[PDB]
Parts: sequence; C-alpha cells; structure tokens
Amino acid sequence: SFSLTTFSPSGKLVQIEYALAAVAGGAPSVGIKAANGVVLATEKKQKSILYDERSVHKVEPITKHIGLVYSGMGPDYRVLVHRARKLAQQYYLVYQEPIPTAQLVQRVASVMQEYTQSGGVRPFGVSLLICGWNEGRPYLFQSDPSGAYFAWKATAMGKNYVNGKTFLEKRYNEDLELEDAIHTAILTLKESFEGQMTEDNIEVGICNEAGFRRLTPTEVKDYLAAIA
Amino acid sequence: TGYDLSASTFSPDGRVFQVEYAMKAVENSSTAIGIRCKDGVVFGVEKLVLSKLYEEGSNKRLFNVDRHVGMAVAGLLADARSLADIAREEASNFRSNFGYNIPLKHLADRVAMYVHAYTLYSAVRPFGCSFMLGSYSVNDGAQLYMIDPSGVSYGYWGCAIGKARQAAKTEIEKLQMKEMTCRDVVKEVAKIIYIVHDEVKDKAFELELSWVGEITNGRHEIVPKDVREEAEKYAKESLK
Amino acid sequence: MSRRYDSRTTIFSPEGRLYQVEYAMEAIGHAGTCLGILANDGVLLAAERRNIHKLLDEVFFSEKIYKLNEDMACSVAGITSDANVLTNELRLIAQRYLLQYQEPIPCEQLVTALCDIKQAYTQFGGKRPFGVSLLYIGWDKHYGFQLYQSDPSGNYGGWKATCIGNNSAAAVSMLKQDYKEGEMTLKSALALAIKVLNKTMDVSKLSAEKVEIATLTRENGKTVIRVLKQKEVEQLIKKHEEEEAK
Amino acid sequence: YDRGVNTFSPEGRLFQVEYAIEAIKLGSTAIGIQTSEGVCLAVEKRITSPLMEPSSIEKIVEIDAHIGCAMSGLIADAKTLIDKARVETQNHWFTYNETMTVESVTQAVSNLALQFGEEDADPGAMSRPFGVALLFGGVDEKGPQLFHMDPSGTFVQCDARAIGSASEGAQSSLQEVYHKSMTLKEAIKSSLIILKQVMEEKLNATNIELATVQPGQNFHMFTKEELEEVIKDI
Amino acid sequence: FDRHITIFSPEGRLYQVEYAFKAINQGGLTSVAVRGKDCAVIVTQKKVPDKLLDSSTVTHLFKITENIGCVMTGMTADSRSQVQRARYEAANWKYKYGYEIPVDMLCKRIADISQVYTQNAEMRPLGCCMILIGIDEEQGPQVYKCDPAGYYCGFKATAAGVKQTESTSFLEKKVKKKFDWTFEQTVETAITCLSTVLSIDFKPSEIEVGVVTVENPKFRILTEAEIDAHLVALAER
Amino acid sequence: LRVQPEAQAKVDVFREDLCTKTENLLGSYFPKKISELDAFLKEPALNEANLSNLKAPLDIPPCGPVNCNEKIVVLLQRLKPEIKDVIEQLNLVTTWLQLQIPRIEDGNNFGVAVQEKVFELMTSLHTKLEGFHTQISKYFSERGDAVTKAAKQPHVGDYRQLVHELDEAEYRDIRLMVMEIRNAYAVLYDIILKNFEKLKKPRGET
Amino acid sequence: MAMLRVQPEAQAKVDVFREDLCTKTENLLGSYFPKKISELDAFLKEPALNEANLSNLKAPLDICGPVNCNEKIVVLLQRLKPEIKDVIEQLNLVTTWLQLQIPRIEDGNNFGVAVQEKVFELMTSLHTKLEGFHTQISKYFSERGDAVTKAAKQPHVGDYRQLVHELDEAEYRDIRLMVMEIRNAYAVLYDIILKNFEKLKKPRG
Amino acid sequence: VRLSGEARKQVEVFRQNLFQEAEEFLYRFLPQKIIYLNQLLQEDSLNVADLTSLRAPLDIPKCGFLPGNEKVLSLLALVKPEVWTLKEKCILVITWIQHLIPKIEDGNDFGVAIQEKVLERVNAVKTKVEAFQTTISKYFSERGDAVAKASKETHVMDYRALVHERDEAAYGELRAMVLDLRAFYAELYHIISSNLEKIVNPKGEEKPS
Amino acid sequence: NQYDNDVTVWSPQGRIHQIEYAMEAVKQGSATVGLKSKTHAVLVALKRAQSELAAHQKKILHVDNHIGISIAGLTADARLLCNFMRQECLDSRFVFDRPLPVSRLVSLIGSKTQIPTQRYGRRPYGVGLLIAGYDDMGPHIFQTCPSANYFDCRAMSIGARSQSARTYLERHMSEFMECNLNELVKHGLRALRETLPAEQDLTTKNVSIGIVGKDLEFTIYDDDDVSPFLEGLEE
Repeated sequence: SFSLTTFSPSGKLVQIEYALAAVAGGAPSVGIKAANGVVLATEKKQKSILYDERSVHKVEPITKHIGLVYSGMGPDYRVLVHRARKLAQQYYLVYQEPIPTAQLVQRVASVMQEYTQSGGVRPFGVSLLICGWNEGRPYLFQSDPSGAYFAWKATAMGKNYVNGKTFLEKRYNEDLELEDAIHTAILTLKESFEGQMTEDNIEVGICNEAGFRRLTPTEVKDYLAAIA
Repeated sequence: TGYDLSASTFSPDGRVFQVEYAMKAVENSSTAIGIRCKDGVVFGVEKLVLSKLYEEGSNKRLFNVDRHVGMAVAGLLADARSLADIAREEASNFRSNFGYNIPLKHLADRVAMYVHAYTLYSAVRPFGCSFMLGSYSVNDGAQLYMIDPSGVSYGYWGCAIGKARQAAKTEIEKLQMKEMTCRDVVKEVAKIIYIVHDEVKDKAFELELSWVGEITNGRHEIVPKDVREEAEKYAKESLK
Repeated sequence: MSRRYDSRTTIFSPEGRLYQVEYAMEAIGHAGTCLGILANDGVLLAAERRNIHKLLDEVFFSEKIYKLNEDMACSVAGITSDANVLTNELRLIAQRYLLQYQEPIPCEQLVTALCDIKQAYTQFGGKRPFGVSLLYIGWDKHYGFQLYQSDPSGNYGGWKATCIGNNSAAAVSMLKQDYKEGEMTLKSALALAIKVLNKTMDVSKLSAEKVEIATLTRENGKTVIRVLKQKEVEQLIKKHEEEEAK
Repeated sequence: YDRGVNTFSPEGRLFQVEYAIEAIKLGSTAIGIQTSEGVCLAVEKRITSPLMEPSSIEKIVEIDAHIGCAMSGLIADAKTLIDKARVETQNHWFTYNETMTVESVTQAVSNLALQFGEEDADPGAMSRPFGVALLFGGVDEKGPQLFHMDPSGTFVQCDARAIGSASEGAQSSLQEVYHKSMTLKEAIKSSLIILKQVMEEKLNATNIELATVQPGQNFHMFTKEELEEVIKDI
Repeated sequence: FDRHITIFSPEGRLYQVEYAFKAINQGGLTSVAVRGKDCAVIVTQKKVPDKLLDSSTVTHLFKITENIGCVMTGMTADSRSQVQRARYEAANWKYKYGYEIPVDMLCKRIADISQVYTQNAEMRPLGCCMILIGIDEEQGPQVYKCDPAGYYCGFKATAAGVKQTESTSFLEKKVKKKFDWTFEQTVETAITCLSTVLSIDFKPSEIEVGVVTVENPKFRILTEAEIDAHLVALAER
Repeated sequence: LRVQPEAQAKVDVFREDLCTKTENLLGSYFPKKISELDAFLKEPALNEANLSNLKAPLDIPPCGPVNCNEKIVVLLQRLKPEIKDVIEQLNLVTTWLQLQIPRIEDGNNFGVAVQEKVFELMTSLHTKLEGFHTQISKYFSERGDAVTKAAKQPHVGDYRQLVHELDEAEYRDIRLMVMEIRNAYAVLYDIILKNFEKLKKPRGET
Repeated sequence: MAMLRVQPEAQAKVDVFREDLCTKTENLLGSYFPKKISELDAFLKEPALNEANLSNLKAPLDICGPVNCNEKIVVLLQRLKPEIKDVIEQLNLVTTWLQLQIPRIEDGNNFGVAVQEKVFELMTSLHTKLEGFHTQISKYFSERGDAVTKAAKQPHVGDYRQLVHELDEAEYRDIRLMVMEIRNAYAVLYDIILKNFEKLKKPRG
Repeated sequence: VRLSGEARKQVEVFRQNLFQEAEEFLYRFLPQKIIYLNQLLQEDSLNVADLTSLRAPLDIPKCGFLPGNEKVLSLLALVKPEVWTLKEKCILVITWIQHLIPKIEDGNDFGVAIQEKVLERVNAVKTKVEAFQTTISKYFSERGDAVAKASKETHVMDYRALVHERDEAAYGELRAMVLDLRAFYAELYHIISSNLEKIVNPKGEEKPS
Repeated sequence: NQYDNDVTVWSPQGRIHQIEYAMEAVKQGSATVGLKSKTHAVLVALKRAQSELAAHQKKILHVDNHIGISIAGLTADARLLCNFMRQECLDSRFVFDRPLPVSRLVSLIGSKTQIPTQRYGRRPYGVGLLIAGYDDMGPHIFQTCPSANYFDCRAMSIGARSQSARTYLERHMSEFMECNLNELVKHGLRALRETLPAEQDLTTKNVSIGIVGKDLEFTIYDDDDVSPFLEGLEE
C-alpha cells in the first residue's frame, strides 16, 4: 500500500521515466488531422500465417464519433479500453449525449495519474492517441503514461517516431483533403515500416462527419496502389 | 540473490523455491504409507516414541477428516492440525450444502486449491505438510489420493510419505495389491513398516494402523489392539 | 508489505528537513517562468510558453493559466500531472465552499484549504508529495484584489509581486526596483511585466505565441477575467519594442 | 532497520523491549518504601534553571484515595498510562463498588504493555514499547503494599524499590537501611539519606516531593510547610 | 527492484512477466491443437512416470463446458488453479448473459485475470498458458491461446511447451501449401507434428486426444481403441 | 552445441577415479597421516627441550668450506616430502570438490557455503605449505648470506649471533610446521567426515 | 557410516588424537594460561624485566677486532625463547581445537560458531606479533651487525655509534614490551575461554 | 559510421572460424588432454617419488662443466608445450564467449552474467598457466644466479643444498603443473560443456519490438 | 542471514528461525515440573524473586476446578493467552455447562498459536505451558510449545536444567502410578531438586505446588500446607 513512484534526487519521477521509454519502442503508429477528417494508420504485424487477423484488431472505436489507437503494452491497453469505454458510458448516463474528445481524454488521463500515487501498483505502459469528432471540428489528441495530454495536427508514435514527426513536418501542411490525408499518412507510414506492405500488415481507420469507422481490407488494397 | 525470499517472486529459472523448501521439511517427517485394494484401503503410520513419559495414544497420527474419509499426514504438525480442521470444515460445509458425503476426488481438489492459495501471496506462507486421503464407497470403491505441499493431487494405488518413500513404493510394485484383501494388505503394511525402521537414529516406535472398506462397512475405523497384535505376528513370521 | 521497498518518506534529515519536499521544489525550479503583479485597478498574471513546435495546436486557452472560479484564477509551475489534480481539487474545494456558505470564496480560505491537503500527504499515507507550485489571483469583498503564492510543502504567503519557475530570482530582483507600491495601476503594471518578461527571458524574438498574458479586474460590480488575444499581445509587442530600443 | 518491532533476537528477546528498559536510565529517580505503618514515596523535581515553576512538575500521582503512584523514564508514555490506570480503577468501583487491590491495579496496567504490534491490529494500537517505569504504593485490606512494573509488564511485590537513573545504587542502598519493623517516619529519614547521596544537587525542602499513605490516613502530599519540618530532622 | 516485483525495467519491460513465460517450459510437456473445417482437435502427451500412478487421475485435457475443450501447458499447480477459476468465470457468463460463453469472450476474461496479476504487485502471475478450442455457431470452430501476459489471438493452429518454433514450423508446411483440413487429416498432422520433433512415435496409451465436431459439439476425449484406429490408419498412409 | 558422447565417457571415468581416490583418501590416507605425524612429534628427533645442540659459535684468512647444520637439515629431509604429500592430497580434494560444485546459477546457493569453506581452508593451508618450504630455502639463503658477509667482515661479531639464531629459529619452526600439517589433516578430516553427506551429495540424489 | 571405504582402526586413531587435542587444550586454556599470568607478573618484577633507565648498556665498540653482541640482552632473549615458543604452539593448538569443537553445521548462522571464528580472528593478531618478534630476535643482531659495519665504513661519523647505542635501547624495550604483550596474550585468550566457553553448539539432544 | 561490405565479411569468416576453434578445443582437446597429462603424471618420468636422486648436485672447487638438471630440462618437453597450447586455446575460448556477448543491456543480462562468470574462471585458468610460463623461465634465471653464487662461494657449501631446494621446487612444480593443467582441462570441460547452453543462448530474442 | 527477519520466509533447509527463537524463549524461564498418578496429579512450580526484597512471582494460574497450569516463558504472553484459556473454559461452562476436557483446551491453545505463524507481521506466542487436569479418564499432563506442537505426557519437566529431573522421572516412572497423594508430593519436590542449583535448594517461600484428584478439586498450596510436605524428605 506504499507508493512505488518517488521523487529522484533530480526531482524527476523514476517510474514514469521508464513508462515513456517503453512506449517509445512500441508498434509504429501515425495519425494526421486534415480538412474534415482524421486518418489513423497503425501497424499490426503477425509472426506467422496461423494468426487470424479478424480475431484481434489494434484500432478500436471508443464510440460512434470517437476512436483510439495505441503504441505500447497489449495488456495495459485493454484495461484502458474497458475503463475509457465505461467512462464514456458513465458519461452518457449522466449527460445523455456523445462525449466531447477534450473531456474524454482529460478524465482518462487522470486514471494514468492515479497509479503514479496509489501504492502497490505500476503506472500504465501505454501511450494513447485519441481521435474524435464533435460539432463539425475534428480532434486529434496525444496522451502518454505521464497523464499529460496534448493536441497535434499530425504526429507519430512508436518505434522511430522522431522520423515520422520530421517527415510530416516537411511534407504535411494545411489544405489537405481527406483523400490526401490518407495518402500522406501512408507515405509517412512507408518510412517507419520495413518490408512488403499489404492490407493485413496495416490497420487503417478514419473519422469524419459520419463518425469513426474502420477501413475494410478491400478499400485498403485500393490505397496500396498509390492511388489516393 | 533475493529471489527465493518471497513466494510471489519467481526464480531466474521460473520456479518458486519457497514451495520447494516446504517440501524439504516434509522429508524430515516420519514415514506413513497406504495401499488400496478391491476390499478397501489400508492405512499405516510410523509413530516415533519421543520419550517413555508420554501416555499411550498420545500424538495420534491417524487423522479422520470425514466418516468415509481417512487421512495420514507427514510434515509440520502445526500446519497438519490446521488443515485437518479446515478439511473437516470443507466436508461439513459440503454436507451442509449437498447433503451427503463429499467424494474423495472432489474433496482432494478443494483442499489442494486452499493449499495453492497461500503459495501465491507473499504475506502468508505455504503449508509445510503433505498427506494422503483415502476413501471407500459402493458406487466409487477404494480410492487413494495424495496432496503435496504445492497443492496437487495424484491418484495412487499406493503411496508413501515422510522420510522413506521411494524405497517403500518399489516394495509395493513387487507384488499385486489389487486382488488382495485388507486382511492380507495389513500384513504387508506392517511388513514394510519393519523394513523402513531400523535402529540407527530413531530408538522406538508404535504401529498405528487404520482400515476402510468392507471389513469396516465402508466407514473410517482404527484397527483394534487385538487385530494389530495379530497383524504384527504375521509380520513377525518373517522380518527376513 | 516487504520493508526493503519502503523509503520512509517521513524521515527527517539530521538538519530537520524533508528530502521528498526539497526534491519537489527543485523540479519546480526547472518549470517555465510565471509571474504575477498586484495593482490598484486590477491583477495581472503573465507567463511564458516553453513548448514551441510548428505542429502544435493549442486551440483552447492558456497553458499554465487556469480559472478557479468566477472571482479567482491561478497559474501553474511544476509537473503538469500533479497540476491537473490540484486544479481539480482547488475547484472542488472552492465549490464545496459554495455549498455551505453560498458566497464567493475568500482568496485566503482557498489557499489554506489545499495546503492542509499537501501537508497531510507529507505527514502520512506513504504517497509521494506534490511537485507543483501555484500562484493565485482574484478579488474578494474584504481584502479586494489579491495575489498569493504556494509551495509544495504547504507553506504560503501574500505577495504584491512575485515570480515562480525559471528566472524567478531575476524577476524578483527587478520587482524590488521598478515596482511602485500604491502608485502604478493595472495599466502601468502591464507595461512593466512585459519589460521584465523580455529582459529575464534569454530566448530572443518574443512573439504573441511564445508568451501568454491574462488580466482580471472588477468593473461595474462584476469580476472581468480575460486572456489577451495574440493580436492584442502583438500590439503590446509593438509598444514595448519602441520603449526597448527607441 | 531491516527488521520489525516483532523480530526476535538470536537469543529470543525483542529488541524493542530490551531498548525500552535501557531508556529508563535517562529518567528521574524515585524511591518507594513499604512499611508496616504505610508506604513512603520520594522523588526529586530536577530543576535545571530557576525560571521553571516547581508546581508544574508532578512525579507522584494519586490513583485512588489510598493508592499512590510514582513516575520515571519517558514522560510522554506515562501520562497515557496514568489516565488509563485511573479509568480502570474507577471502572472497578463502578462495577464491584469497592477499592481495587493494588495487585489488580498492576494487573490491569500490565495488560496494555505488550499489546504493541503492527499487522492485525486496530487504529488504537501502539507502535513502540513503553519507556516508563512505575511504582504503585497503597494500603488495602492486606495492609500497605508497594509494587513495581517494567516495560515488559512484569509486576512483583517488593518491600522497597527504586527507579530512575540512580536506581542502580539506590536499590542496593535500600537493602541496608531496611531492617524488620522500621516505621514510616524512620523510612522517611532513610529515604532522604539515600536520595541525597544519589542526587547530584543539594537536598532542599522545595527540591524534592514527599508523599505517604497510611492505614488510618488517606494518601497525602506534604506541602512546603511540612517538607521544611521533614528535612529538618536530617 | 524490477526483477523482484512487477515494475518497469530501464527498457520498459517486465521481468516477472518474462519469468512467467519461462515457467511454462518448466512443465516438461508439449501440446498442439489444430483448427479444422468442421472440427477442432487437441493432442497432448499423457505422462505416467510411476507404475503405481493411476492413469485415470492424470489428465491434461480439461473440460471448461460442453462445447469448449481445454489443455494446460505450464506449472501444474497454476494450471489446475486457473481452470477452476475458468469454470467459475464460464458459469458466471451463463448466470449473467444467459448462454454458453464463446471461446473468444472466455479467453478475454481469463486474460483480464492475468492483467490484474501484472499491474498489481500484491499477487504474482500464474505460470500456465491456456489453450481453448470450441465451435461458434456463427464463425465456426474457434481455437484460441492465452499466455500468462494476457495476450490472446485467433490461431489456425496452436503450439506450446518445450517444442514451439519447431512445432509451428511443421504447421507452416500445412497452411502455406493450403491443405484440406478434415477430422482425420487434422489428426494426421497433429500426431505427425509431435512425433517427428520428439522422435518417439507415440503409442495410444502414451497420449490423450480431445475432439469436437459440428456433428458432435460435445467435447469428448478419444478412447485408446479409437486412438489406435486413428494411429495404424494414420501409419497406413 | 553438439555433445560428443565419447568425450564425456573419458571424463566420466576420470571423476570415478577422483571419487575412488577420495574414497581411500578419507578412510585411509587422512587418518593414517594423523597418527604418523603424531608419532613423529613424540619422536625425540623432532621434539627436544634443550636447544644447546643448535649452538653455532662462528669463528672469525684462508677460511674453508662451511656446510649446513646436520641436525636441522636431516630433520628437514623428512619434513619436505611430507609437505609435498599434503599438497598433492589437498589438490586431490580440491579437484574432487571442483566436480562436486554445481553449475553457475543464482539461487539455492546456501548450504553449499560449507563446501565453499572446505577449499577456503585448504587455500589458507596451501599458502602456509608454500611458505613452509620457502622458509627452508630462506634458511639456506639467510644463513649463507650471514656467513658470506662474515667472511667479508670478520670485524663484525654479530654474524655469529645471526647464524646461532637462524639455526634455533628454523628447528623451532620445523616442529611448528609439523603441528600445522598434522592438525591440517585433523581439521580437514573432521570437516569432511561430518559434512560428507552434503559434500558428495549437495543436492542429494536425483 | 560414510559411503566410502573407511578404515575403522585408523578411524580410532583420529578419535584418540582428537581427544588428545581436547584434553591438552582444556588444560592449556584453563590452567596453563592463568598459572603463567602470575608467573609473568613475577617476571616483570624481576630486575631484568623491570628497568626504566637503559644507560647501563653502552656500545662496546673499538672503532679492528670483532664486535660481539650485548650479553645482558642475549640472556634476556633466552628467557623469552620458552615464552615465545610456547605461545606460538598455544595459538596453533587452540586454532585446531576451535575447529574440532565446531559440530556438524548444516546451514544457517550459529552465533556460537561465529564467536569461535572471532576468537581465531583475535588469535591472528597475536600470531602476527609472534612472527614479527621471533624474527626480531635475529633482527636485533642483524641490524646491530650492519650498524657496526657502517661504523667501520665511517669510523669518524658519530651518527653510527649514536645509532648503535639507540638500537641497544630499542632492542631491550621491544623485548620488555613484548613480555607485557605475552601477558596480555594469555590474559585475553584466558578471558575469552573464561567469560563464555558455552556457545559453540546446541546440545541437550 | 560507414563500413565496407568486406569488413563484415571479415567478421563473418572470423565468427565461423572462431566457432570451430572453440568447437575443436571443447570436443577434441579437453577430453583427450586429461588422460594425456594423467598418463604423463603417472608416467615413470613424472612418477618418480625419489627427489634426492632427481637433484643436480655440482662440484664447488679449468673448473668442471656446470650443467642444469637434465630431468627438469627434459621433463619440460611434457610440460612446456601443454602450457603454451592450453593458454593459446583458452584465449580462443575467451574470444569466443566474448564474441557471443549480445548488445549490452541494463537488465535481462543473466545470460550475459553466466558468460562473465565463465570468463572469470577461464581467465583464472589462463592466469595460472601464465604463472607456469613464469616458473619455467624463472628456474633458469634463478638457478643460474644461484649456482654462480654457489660457485663464487667455496667458503659456504650449503648453497648447493639451496640450489637443491630449487630442484625440489622445480620437479615439485613439474608434477604440480601437469596436475593443475590436467585439472584445468577437467575444470574447463565441466564448466564450459555444462554451461554451454547458456553461453550459446544468452538471449531469448523474444523482444516484442 | 536474511531468512531470520520474519516467520513466513522459509530457510533453504525449510525451517523458520523465528519459531526456533520462540522455542528458545521458553527455556529462558523458570524450571517447573509436574506428574500424574492413576488417581491424582501434582504440579510443582518454582518461584523466583526479581530481587532479595521482592516477593516471589506466581508461576501457578488457576483455570478450572479440575484444571491447573504452570507458565514458563514471557510473562505477559502467558497472561494474554491465559485470558484466552480461561475464556474458552468459561465458555465451556457458559455453553456446555461441564468442565472443558483438558485435551480439547490444549487443542484450542495450539489453534491460537497456529494463527500468528502463517501470517506476516504477527509474532507467535513465546510462552510455554505445562498444564494438568482431571476428567472421567483420570488425570492428564500436557505440554505445549510456541511452535504450536502439543503432546500428552505422564510427567514432564520444563525450563533450564530439566534433564536431571527428567532422568529422575524416568527411573521412578514405575512408582508414579501406584503412589498416593502424599507420595506424589514427595516425588514431585525431589524432582524439583534436580533442576535447582547446588546452593539454594528447598524453601517453602519460593516453592509452591498444586494438586487435583478423583474427588479433590484443584487446590493451590503456598507455605502453611507446604511446610509439612517438605518435612520428611531427604535431599
């Protein structure tokens, strides 16, 4: 019942320091907010053909208009899934409306802070990247295990995330349609990913006026033709 | 190294040494054996005499968990009497639940689950005792199960606990115990007890025998002194 | 509860000090520069922005500046994690005040209420202390315009002008010189804060994005809190750049 | 450090209990005496500076009308026991409607001595052993009695007992001055003789406190008047 | 302290979780399960080291419910402990959601149990990994595996124990060439997989094989007489 | 890697020899060397109360050859091979322990510390044994260097006292070294014979 | 009862030998040591071992004939020879006695055996003082020889005949301080066995 | 940095050869050289129990020729080559184990720790083998200065016995070296072969990356 | 080393040093002896005084009309456990309205000492007990250990120097059955003599006894009745 996270002689938290170093080496994940939609393209890589791609999906929706991707530990993420989804449920219980992305990320990031204080528990090993659609304005947020959530037009997360950020710094700018947002998210994803690129290796999903939806492997193959 | 300090901390090889050290404490306990046959299950235990100052019948090593369920424990006698009442609470709560006597396989499972629960927590300690559980019924028949300190039960035609075990288990394999009757099995049980004990370290002992089966009408019952002496005389015919 | 894993944060030093508390203020010492000034016609709170990137959004409000209630506001220097709970707890405390007393909370009551919570965690519980230092501004019916400063140890005190975070001692040294007690108003204090911000900040090319300024004043019986728009800050930059060089 | 308060020694004794008795050597010296005419208690105020008021120093407390008490060792732990001993004494008269035997007074207090622990306790549980040694004098149906307890909680009937820093040489001196039928007033004389030898300061009328209980008189503290008449007899 | 309790290492990993993976190979057994078209078959080795040891009381094939089979690879003490709780969770599904729990939702709750052991330093994780099979009325047969870390994924075939990569390597021969998966054919690959890696040629009494089919949704362990019928006929071709 | 079975078969015969040699080393060699050196201390050739026979009255020129002390060196003639015998026997025990020590792991390393103290003691014995024969060499070096400096400097009569003390010091050290070797047997034989259960079987039987 | 081949006849030779070490050491610990402490007191009372002023000893230097040793020092060195020789044997016998006493130790830390190890640790300090002084017996004569040598190399340098004179005083005083250490040796070693001899095992079977 | 394609080829050819070098010494030299020195130590040359006849006494007066010890010098033909051979091959075992050190990690290094603890014991063997190289050459430098001083001194005869003590130390080491070098071959085989699985597999390479 | 810090952690040999240190705590107390015949039972307790002026401590605690006990160990650990023993015996007469069987009381004593062992943070009770009592089956001598082990006994001697008494208890064990109440006191006091030093032997001040019997309830004797018991006994 004693806190496992304490202040270092330099003032920095030692436990959360390794949490941020853990999510830095996770699966490469990128996202872009352009025009009326946000593109989420992650990496699902299977170590053999026996693996069923339809059983486990890395891109999961939080609700109709909100979706979330991740780079980091598997088990700690599904704990975030249940609690964040139950937070959206307890939201809809009280407020009977779709949850805004700013309020959703705020109280979920507060759960990450509870385990930097309460004893006998380790902090989360997952850095969440949240996508949301409210009042016609798209939302792209980035949260790490430290509990501090930011906002980005485009960013990168996972292995070699520094390159993905610099690449989008050069290539990406304003006035990009959702079709260009997908194509640009694929190009920055071609850099971090290594090897042959198929529809099963990448899991892509978007959020627009119609809400957050995941892309089927059929239309993903159409984008693998370097068309849009 | 610090890895074997708590049971919740795994070893570098993926083992729990705290459970292993509880098993080494069982190896210092006195020897107890049992054998099942078509007629029933026969129990025996070597009860060492610590001093002549102890009254006859003291330090009884034959434990009765339930009417049809006998038990013989070799290990720490503190954890023995603990689990003894706890096993009786499980059999009593069973009859308070389902209204009859718990089968031996179902009882050995619930008890072993209670044993493994203390191996997980670092705030408690695992049991340092190992025991066998016999039973008999008309629907099931003679059954013998042994639970180790790690909380795992194995079905046995015969078993040996305490210091000398592997030596007594091989002597049981040299002859078929199934077609025998509890009257002839107790002759072999007393025969093995005399083989296990010699005068080197220990001084004296007493034979504690128990029967369950047709002779006892399917109920756990201790062997009377009259039959015990006659069963010894059958073993006194040989020794050699 | 293995003993070897407990650092026992309640251990006193041989000089009678707390290690976890002293390490908390050092982490605050690396936070960005945040200052505030108590003036006759209003209170002024300004701060810099250490995070600067071309891809940042920041489409909401200020960074380290929060609003406690209608009549009060605060700034933040420290770990942004512990700042979110304190900002929540301060708002909870100030609201729990509205439950019983149903009046705007005096700026003195809200400070001592959180500090009693900070002390309690350093007293017992085994949990680490808080790494955030907070400044407070606002108006009350008794003492009027108020400016306060808080430390993670739970110690606090009233201030006419102060600074926290980076370049704190440098700004305090300038406040001992230029600041005129009972003379300079909110308008004159605005030009003074910009002068102190520019000189104490070694990073050149101060822009409306790189800095943030918020004002709170009472007009016609209503507390008016605002954050100056980037164009309004750019106008102040045009004013200060004539009074710097020219 | 690297151990709990419940950790046994390689010899089988609690470290926290051993260090508790060792802390009494830093306390104040008080010498009780049991006689056929009553029980005598004497203690020094230990004034290190004239600015202090001797009225605030009470090292002899009254449990019951016929039952007195003495104090040494740690002061902080004693004020908790002095109040608890009083409550249980009145709980006796509240229940049985009689004066508690001093042996039962030592019995009820000795129960809370070793209760200390960490796990499996309540919030009203004590962490550290008592650093206080107590002397219970008094008169009852069996006559004057003088008892002693230590941090371990052992209470023993004693004809004479000394506590505090000087208890090493005072207890050996009590065996010399105590012979057979020696009365209360004679024990008061021998009390001031041993106490003056063991103290580093000078014996004065207001320097020490003297209180006695009798079979025909309730426990009484001698005021400054009577204290001047007692010291005069030296 | 990262190697004693479960906390982030300097690289962000968990060594207590990794030792839970090293606790699986300490069991000294190897199991395999193949998802077929109409069937799901589990094949594991039955070990009886003692002649006095009762063979009927030693079984590595467990029954979670009627349509779900189970096999445990890992520490035996942890294995039988998780299955009891797995039966506590499976019955809690029906007492709550009303119908027989699917194999996917069953591996999820079991994985969530291991998630609590990982995040909390009070309780240690279990050194056993569970392999579950079954047939869902919608997507057909379902074969899943849950490691002590809490990972689970849909597998066309599973491998566990001492032999892992070599067991999967033989399974890659069948899936890459896209063979036809039937009741007998899957038993043909399962026995051949374990026989070639261990160089044994298992006898019917040395192994135990659970099976489930569309026509027989109830899980059942094959009898030595049937296993022999599925042995010499397998050895025939 | 790929284990060579006929490479292990050669070493397996070697450890059986190391065990068989240790078998006869504990039951025969250890107790017999104890009674052998015990009778050697009772022999008057070693134990002598009167040291006057060690007097070296050096006289101080054509000079002539000077030999060593007959009583000391002839006594050293027995001491040196007994030092060579114990070194070989202690090395056989050490080598036997080397194959009785388990593999290299961190855990269950307590209780084998007794086995660690067995060769920790013999290491201190080896250090003494090397110093025992070294003092024998230093006796010929120091006594000779004292006489050579005496032949170079007859005007210094102290070198007469050097050789007189070096002769007495060596002979006194001889019986002290025998007390070391004989008692080294007794201490080693008592430690092993009691601990032999966990020395030969540290993990017990498989 | 060993698994090996053990000669019982030679086994009994160790049984008697160990009983010989026990019987002798017990007489050396509780009798020899305390009885010699009184005899060492009479030694320091002897006028040879009670002397403050060393002015009596002057260097018999003709600086060319041979320069012999100091007769008074040599006679006192001869009184030390049985003292040094015995106490060296005492540290050697008790060292062995300490290990023989230590019973079968399976595992754990026995405080009694740990003290028995601390006894030998204190005995090594005496062993160092004995090895040093026993070498100094010949070194007194060696450094005296090289000093008379340097006096012969430089007959007109008074620093050497002042050195030889002070070496003489350094010899006797290292001698007399050694007797005090020999007494402290028997005193401490007897105090160790007298205060607590009990702990070395957990008897009462 | 930048590297040529042949630079990695030099490492791969090095890795393959270094692998076979440790494979030969483990599965050829270690088993065979134990019975070698065992028969050598038991051979009549190294089995002589009389050290009095093995000494090389020299007359101490056209002075007579003063050789060394023919036994010690000739018995080096059994010792010296095994001293150089074992050291040369222990280097290749040290090089092989050090070459299998993966990327240095601040955790999960237990497989590397097993390698390090084997490196210390193999280097401890190399250290004692280097001490044997010293003893071989030291005997010629020490005895040379000893016999010459024994030749310069006709007044003191017992220097020859001091020279004899160097002979007993030489032949005593000759039996001690073939005993220790054989123990080395035995200790190396037992330590390497048993721990070989952990040195060849210091890391599981299960990293989720 | 680091395995003696608590009870829960097992030694590499599978032993708990804290239980050993609790079993060595009982041997640091006073030496008491007790015995039973086929009819009566006698508990001889040795009383020590803290100082010369101090009165002798009480080693005898009255439990039930037919039951008595002598305490050896930590004084306060006996008192908290005595409040447990008396409560269970009062509960027996509160519920069953019959004297609690001495074998069933001791079984409850062990269960109370089994609770602290398996849990971390709670110390075992470091007091030993020699308890006696009479029932329908006759008198019984029972001994308990802080390890929770308890045995049935004809006669035992606990404390320091108890073997010289136990050896005496072995030789006269044949007579212990057929002797009467007056002889049991003679054998009991002579058994106490062997645990005592060679200087202070027998005084009615520091020596007290108690006796239970067929129709005789447990009764404590101190001085007046003990003086004629010591008379006629040659040491």
